[PDB]
Amino acid sequence: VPLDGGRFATSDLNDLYRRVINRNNRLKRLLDLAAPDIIVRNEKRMLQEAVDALLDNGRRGRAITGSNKRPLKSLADMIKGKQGRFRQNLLGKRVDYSGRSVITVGPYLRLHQCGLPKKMALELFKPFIYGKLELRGLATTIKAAKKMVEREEAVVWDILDEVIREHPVLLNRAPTLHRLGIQAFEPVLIEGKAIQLHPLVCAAYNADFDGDQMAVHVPLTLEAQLEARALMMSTNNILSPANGEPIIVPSQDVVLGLYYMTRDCVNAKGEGMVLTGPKEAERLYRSGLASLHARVKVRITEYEKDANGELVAKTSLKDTTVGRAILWMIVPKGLPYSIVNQALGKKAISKMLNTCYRILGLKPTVIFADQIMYTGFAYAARSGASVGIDDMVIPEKKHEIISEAEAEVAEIQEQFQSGLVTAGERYNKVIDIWAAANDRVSKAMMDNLQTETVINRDGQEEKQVSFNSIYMMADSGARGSAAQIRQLAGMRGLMAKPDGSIIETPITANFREGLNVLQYFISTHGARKGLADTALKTANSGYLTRRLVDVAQDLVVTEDDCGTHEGIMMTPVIEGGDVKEPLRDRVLGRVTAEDVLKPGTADILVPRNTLLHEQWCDLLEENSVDAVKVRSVVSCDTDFGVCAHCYGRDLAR
Amino acid sequence: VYSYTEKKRIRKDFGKRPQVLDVPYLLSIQLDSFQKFIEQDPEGQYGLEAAFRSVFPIQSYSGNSELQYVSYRLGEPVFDVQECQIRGVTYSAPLRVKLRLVIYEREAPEGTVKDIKEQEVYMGEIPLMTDNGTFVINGTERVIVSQLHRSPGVFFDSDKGKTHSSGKVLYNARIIPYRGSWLDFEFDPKDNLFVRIDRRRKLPATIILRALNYTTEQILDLFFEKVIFEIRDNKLQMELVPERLRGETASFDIEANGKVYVEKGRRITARHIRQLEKDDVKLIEVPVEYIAGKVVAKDYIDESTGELICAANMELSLDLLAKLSQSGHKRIETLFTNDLDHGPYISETLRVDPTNDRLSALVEIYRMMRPGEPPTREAAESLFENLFFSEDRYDLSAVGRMKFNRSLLREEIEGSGILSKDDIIDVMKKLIDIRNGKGEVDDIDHLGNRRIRSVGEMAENQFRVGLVRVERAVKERLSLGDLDTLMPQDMINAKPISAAVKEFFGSSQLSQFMDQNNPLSEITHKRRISALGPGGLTRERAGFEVRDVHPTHYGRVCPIETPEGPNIGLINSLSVYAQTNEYGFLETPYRKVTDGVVTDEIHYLSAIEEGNYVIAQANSNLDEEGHFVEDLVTCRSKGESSLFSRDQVDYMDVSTQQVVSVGASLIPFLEHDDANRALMGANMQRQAVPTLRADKPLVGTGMERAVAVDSGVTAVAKRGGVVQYVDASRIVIKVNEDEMYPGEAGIDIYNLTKYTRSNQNTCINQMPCVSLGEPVERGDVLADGPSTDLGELALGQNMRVAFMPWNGYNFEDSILVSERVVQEDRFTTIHIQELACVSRDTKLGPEEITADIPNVGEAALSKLDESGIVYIGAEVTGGDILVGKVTPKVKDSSLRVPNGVSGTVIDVQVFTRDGVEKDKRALEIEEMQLKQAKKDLSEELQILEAGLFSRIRAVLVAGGVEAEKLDKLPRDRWLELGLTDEEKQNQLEQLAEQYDELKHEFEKKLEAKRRKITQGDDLAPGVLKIVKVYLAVKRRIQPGDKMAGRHGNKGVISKINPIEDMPYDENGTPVDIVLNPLGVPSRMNIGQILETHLGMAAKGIGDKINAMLKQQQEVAKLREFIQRAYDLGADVRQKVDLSTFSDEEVMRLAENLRKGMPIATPVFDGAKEAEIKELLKLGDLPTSGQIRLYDGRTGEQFERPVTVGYMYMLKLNHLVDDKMHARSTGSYSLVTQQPLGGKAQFGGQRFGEMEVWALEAYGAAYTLQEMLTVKSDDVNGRTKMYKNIVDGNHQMEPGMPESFNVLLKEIRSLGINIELEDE
RNA sequence: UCAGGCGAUGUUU
DNA sequence: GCAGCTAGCCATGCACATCGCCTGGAATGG
DNA sequence: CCATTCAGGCATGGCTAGCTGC
Ligand SMILES: [Mg+2]
Ligand SMILES: [Zn+2]
Repeated sequence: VPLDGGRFATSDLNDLYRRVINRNNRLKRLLDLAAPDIIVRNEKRMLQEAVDALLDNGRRGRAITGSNKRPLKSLADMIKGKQGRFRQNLLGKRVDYSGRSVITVGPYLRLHQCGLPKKMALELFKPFIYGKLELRGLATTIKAAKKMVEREEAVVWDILDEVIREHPVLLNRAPTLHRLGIQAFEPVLIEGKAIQLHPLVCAAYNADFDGDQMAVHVPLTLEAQLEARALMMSTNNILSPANGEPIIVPSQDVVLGLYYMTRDCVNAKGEGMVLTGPKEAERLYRSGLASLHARVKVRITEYEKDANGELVAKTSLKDTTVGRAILWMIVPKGLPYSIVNQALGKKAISKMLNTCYRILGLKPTVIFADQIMYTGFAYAARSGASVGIDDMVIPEKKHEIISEAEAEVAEIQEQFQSGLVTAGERYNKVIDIWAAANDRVSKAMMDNLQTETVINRDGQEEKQVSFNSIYMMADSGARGSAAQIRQLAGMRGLMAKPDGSIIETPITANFREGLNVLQYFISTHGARKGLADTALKTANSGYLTRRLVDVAQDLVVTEDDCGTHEGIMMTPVIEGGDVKEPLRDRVLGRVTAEDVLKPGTADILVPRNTLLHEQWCDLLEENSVDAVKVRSVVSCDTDFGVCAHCYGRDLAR
Repeated sequence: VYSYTEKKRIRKDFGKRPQVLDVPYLLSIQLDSFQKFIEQDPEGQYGLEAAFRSVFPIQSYSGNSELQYVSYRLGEPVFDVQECQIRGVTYSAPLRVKLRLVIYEREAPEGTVKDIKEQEVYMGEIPLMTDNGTFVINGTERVIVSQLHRSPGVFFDSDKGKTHSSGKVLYNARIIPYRGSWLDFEFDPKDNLFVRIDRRRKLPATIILRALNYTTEQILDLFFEKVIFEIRDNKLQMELVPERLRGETASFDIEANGKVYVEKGRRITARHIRQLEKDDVKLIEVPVEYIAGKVVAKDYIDESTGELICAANMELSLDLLAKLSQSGHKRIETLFTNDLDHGPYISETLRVDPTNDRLSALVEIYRMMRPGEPPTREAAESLFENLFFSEDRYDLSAVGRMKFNRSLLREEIEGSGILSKDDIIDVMKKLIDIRNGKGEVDDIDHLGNRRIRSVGEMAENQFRVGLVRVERAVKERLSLGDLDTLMPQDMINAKPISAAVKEFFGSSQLSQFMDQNNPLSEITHKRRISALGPGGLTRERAGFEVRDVHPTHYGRVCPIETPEGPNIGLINSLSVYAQTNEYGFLETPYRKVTDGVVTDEIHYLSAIEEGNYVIAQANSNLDEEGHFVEDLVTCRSKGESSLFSRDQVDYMDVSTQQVVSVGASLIPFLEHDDANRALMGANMQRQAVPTLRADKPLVGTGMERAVAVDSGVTAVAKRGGVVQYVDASRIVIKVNEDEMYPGEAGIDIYNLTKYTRSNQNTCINQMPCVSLGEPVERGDVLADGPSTDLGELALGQNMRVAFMPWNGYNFEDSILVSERVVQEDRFTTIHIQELACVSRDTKLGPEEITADIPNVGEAALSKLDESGIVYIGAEVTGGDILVGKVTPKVKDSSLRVPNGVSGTVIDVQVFTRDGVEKDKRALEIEEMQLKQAKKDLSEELQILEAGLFSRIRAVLVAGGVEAEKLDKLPRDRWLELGLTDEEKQNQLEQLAEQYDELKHEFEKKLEAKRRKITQGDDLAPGVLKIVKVYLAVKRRIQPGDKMAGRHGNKGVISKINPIEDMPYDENGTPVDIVLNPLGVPSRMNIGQILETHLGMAAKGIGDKINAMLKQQQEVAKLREFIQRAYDLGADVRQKVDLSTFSDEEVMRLAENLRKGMPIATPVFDGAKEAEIKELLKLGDLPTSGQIRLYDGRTGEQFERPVTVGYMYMLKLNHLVDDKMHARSTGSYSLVTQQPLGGKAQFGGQRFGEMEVWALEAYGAAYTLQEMLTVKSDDVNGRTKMYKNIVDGNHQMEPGMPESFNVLLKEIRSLGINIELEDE
């Protein structure tokens, strides 16, 4: 390598061969004059040492250093190791036609398309642009065309649009855990220099917008374009191959939006009136003549498909809330109603989307997802849920509780001072008393928040669930939990110790009031412990994943049906406590082995070679089934593969 | 009372705890250490002196030739700081040393012959430290972090746990000197005591014991204790210290005075012992069987024939009893044992012993030290003598000796730097004692055992290495010296010394490239404390333990500031008040407690010293007279807090800040946030960028002033005085006579570093902030540096923000930013880049810099002068040419703008090795700088003389005043004006002599400077000229640049909305930034909300004032109002008596408030809710801190009252235009035909192993096939792909990966043979 | 165009 | 016993993707 | 400068030499 000037950064390989050759030649020379045996032996020794080094430095005693201190890099080096060829240029490698930048939000896209910066596109598609150019003859030769692009003249942008119009790209994020970590999209040309990505797929990428970077690749071969559009465009991953549940579950902003858009007040504008149609419902809410949310009777209409795949109309009156109806306006035809009648928490809307899918196919579900997002942001911003200090309500009896605990601890202290008890059980008494006090505190604060709302009703007074912003953000399921809002309002209680055991004097003060020094000092190492543990945990997990893939690599579903009669007996699992997994979810999606009979004997219920989807599973729950012998990959009788019917539903489809 | 400058903008201050000890200087570490490294100090004591007096004098090989030291001296730099940066050569200073070689006569005692005095021989230069603690190595600005590492001395560790899962614990002990080889003792689970040296192998410690010329009996006598049997007619009377048998049961019968006390099965009891010791007879009855279970102590031999009865280390038996009885030796020496008190460990190891003499001992020693050799006796002798007694190859520090003796409960703290038999033996005794469960192990983590070096230490150690390198050749030539016909400098060689020191500074795990983009960042990255580096440990060989914050970091090492990621708990920052002890430990201040009165006597304490006492926590009220208000109080004693009585206390805290670093003690309201976000916010704050304007953060913490002063990036006047001349370039101050020297009284000038380059390409700059003709006080601000304002630190700006979700545009954490902002240029910031284009003369000929270039555009050429280099001030974009460099073929190698980086060329630099044609533009530039510097020093002398004659006038006023003959005849003709010969006349002569001296020195400095600019400076070998350019981009803000608050609330601006669209208040003002509420209750950084409130309070006071003033209301109203505004609050130490100002002295305060009323907050003592509330109530804004808003889109009313206020946000320096990057088809790596890696190099991304997993996971096949072959490897197929593309035919053809081809070849190089079949 | 060394950045939950 | 056990010694292994910056083989007759 | 030179980990496992049976 010629560096700056007529010098060269030395390569260990060159140095090693050079050493060996010097040694060999001096030796061969000595085999012309018959030096004594001690000489020739020490010489041969040198040479053997040399060759040993060349093949595999280090493996034989102290590695011969190189320039300054380093174990200079040998051939065995150049193969093995985290930087050798196998792991550095064969498994994964660098790639042309690619770019990287910062991502952002842009909530105005349909989720089969993500933004893309204009400069970046132009630079990605230089070839195709040249092509279309000297097709339409606006240019003549390549060199000229290159200069054209350099100029960035007028026609070029139109042509670039033309080549974009249908050609997907792949987006990627670095710590690529699972199959979702790569997806496809269709470009839409944008100013600026950032990538606008549809806000749903953030959850899938596990990628917030706090500066994380994503990379884009471009397919070239026509095969690959089809590959992308048929197997990698986000409109086919709404179900994680991890488990059956969906993955395009909406998240924090939108869930807050819905939760506010559907929740009963008790006495607000526009009450008790009745409304013919969600249409006029929305009309009211925009007019401002009625609450966004107030109990009200309306007429609604729904469609079922109890027929042989054909819809049946019906309609009725319902008792509900304006906003709830307005929500209803969107839902596609074939769905029940009570689904969107309750408070619509996170799990709620998740299950909602799920059932939508597994009754009405795909296209309706996608379009439904997008409508959910739009309406969610709209009404959220309309509401304006904000945090403010006043929200975090310090409880009243907190001081009383903590003083009580103080006194009782002091009494235990006197008891030990009277030598009755021993340090161990003393310690134990104290930890337990603080635990119980903590519980009482948590009860108090959560009570106050959840139920505080108490207002008249055109009658006298009445309590109800609250509109306190923080409790709302919690109960939705958007962010936080009892744990975290507890650390806000009530005392955060107890903290660990460098040993891993626990302190003998808990934190007595929450975050609304400030901590005094020593408390905060403790909390420091409290946090830092996990904060540093996270790296080791990361690494160890990753090593696990690698090892797994390299051992279960070559298993492929090649044959169709081994046609056999084995199986295993799935039963729902219990730990003598309650059932912890219901047979429904443990069996759902796998394939029968021996035809199940009714508990009424000799009354065979399901043929022995069927696949259990929802309706059959529900029939199982009907007839209150015990356990099922079921086909499983562990026992298929294929050769170099695994027969489909022994594997089951392809989750994600 | 406040300084006039302070009066510019006083700051309101909450806070109760009265601060008694002010903040100390923030660079104590750097400056003190280095100032200590370089000084003319007597009596050795840690300097160049120390290293010298160590290494010298060098005596000959008895050739009577002694090379002695005399004295040293450091001259003055050939250059200075400015020109040094400009060129690139280091910033050093000559090293001149007085040595002297004397020669006696042979044949006699010290009969002298001759000496020679090579006065101040040169031995290569060492660098120096600017008065900002920064070095300058090669035009750069590097800094040496201070290292933390294990104190020398000795330690006693558990090694719990992994002990073979036998549930047992081991015990090791380590002696670790400051320079030499280590030493280790440890037990094996079979209770065997072993030593090792530097972790090679294991040997039985008795080996070294015997090695120190000891015998078996010597050793045993020394460790174990004596027990005597005495032969008699019968009953074998034994001697018994009673307490000896306090623990283990005596299975036989024991009587005294006939009276039995103990029998079989009788365990000895406390009353047993008491009555026995009351009896006190130590010649008592014994059986015979029990004795047989012992080990002989000494060595008995036959009565007459003296033949071996029994060697020591031998158990009793029948035959031994018989052969001693036939001797009848009335003395029997044995060694007591007690498994609960006293083990035979040593003697068992003695059993293990292979050898039995000093000689074979040392033999085995060498045989493990260096493997495989016949050991010469005296050779191994000298070797072992050379391990632990070399005055040179081995050394404890004085520090070592101290900590050592202290740990051994010795009495004194001085003596040998090397070991002793007594020392090692005592060590082993301590080890045994702990093995006996008395004496505690000692945790490493305890900062009573970590130690902080610094630059002083580093340079000293390295320099000493250099000297002992030279001394070899020194004594070589000396021993082979001639007859007096030589000279010292003949014998000496600066080459190795300079080599070592340069290697150290310019290349080290410590000496790192100083971050500079932000004043706080500088002053941090100077105080940092790392445990990496030489003589330390590695980024991977440390677990939970050394990372965790031991409970004694308190007040010494900040707990909450540390870079997360790979290395945590390794990059501690040194706390605010922390000081380096005399020895090197970290001591901290405390307040002395008398009987019941808190004296304001500060008092420093180390780590271990703190352990004894008990300390009161800062937040604790008191009755004005050192009386604690309560009588029980929380305190801490020994890693344990509790509540105590009143009389128990010892010492009290200093200030409620002393537990955090400057890296964190700016974060307002820290006391509310969690540690996680506290940390993240601290670092982000460290990464700010200087805006184009500073704007005094509304919500500060009173440390701002301190940091701004202590950094080096602002100008503090060294003497009080009066403004005499302001000018965007310079500032000129007349001094006050009371603080003036008689001679060269004169005045002072401060130049100002104008627009120039950081190490991070940010725009370091300075500005004046004083109007003409104004008083200034000794030690005050004059030149606000980058991101400074009127003397306080200011990083970002304050912005009217509002928490409310909005149409998704703030989905995860995405800030949304109104256009009002980007209009008013309040995040625009400057960047500078340095682009070089060297030129060489190499094979096939020389390069040239003509303006002519083949096959270019005259249009492009238009921006070039006839000399080739662009003018000063063009506006260039990408692709433009800056310098025409040509190659003999002839081919272009011109330097062009990097892609997509606009800007303007602000300055040019040219260098050319001497002996080469200075071309046209070079000459022009040279003459230009010449005129500049001439003007410069000329003006210096001119206005200096102006002031000097003014002072003359001042003098002539008294005594022989002559107004007419004064103001008329030329001021130079003031030698013979009428006045007496008073010392006033003498001082007139003083002024005149300094006049003439200014003249002459001005002359010589002019000349030398001319020659400096005239010469053609050096370069690398093989280069003709170098052309440096400077661009200057003006980055605006735009979608996708990380902004962030001071609480870890990160964010990425995403859409630039038009003024219409931002929500607006009921009164019209829009709101600038919109954050996302959903970000709070998880990242529990609740602080930012309170910050926002208190902000709005401030700005409310503001608008009130601004209205009042635009009303042109009278001053009385303002006095009343502002006075109220400060006087509010429950209780403070602030006290501003606005009734004590002039009417000018106030209106200015108003006009500096009208943007807002800054507010302070000590870290753990700041404001509280009710206080903020009442402040707002003084304002005219609702208590709840929330408002009803309106939506510009619909002009309707949002439903719930939302939160607005002012947050102080920062623009980080991850800028989209540097992250964004792409590639179509660039170069290809040379060894493997793969694309390169990086942005700088026009490389491409890395499609990684996990992505390949991903594609296999989908059914995708063709895609992966492509992205492994066509896009990447095959030369052939790659090109053919490109062709098929441009011809509009999307289709590939595989080929085989060249990389795999390479793998094959490498294996085939190894002895293997891998092939490829063919079916 | 090569290997190091430094920091820094993201993976918080 | 020679069969089996057990202790000690050493081989093997420890996320991914960036972005700056810098700094380099050098020594020794003649 | 051109010819020739040369000092802190942790877990697991797999083995090899003793240790010591019954
Ligand atoms: Mg992130
Ligand atoms: Zn099967």
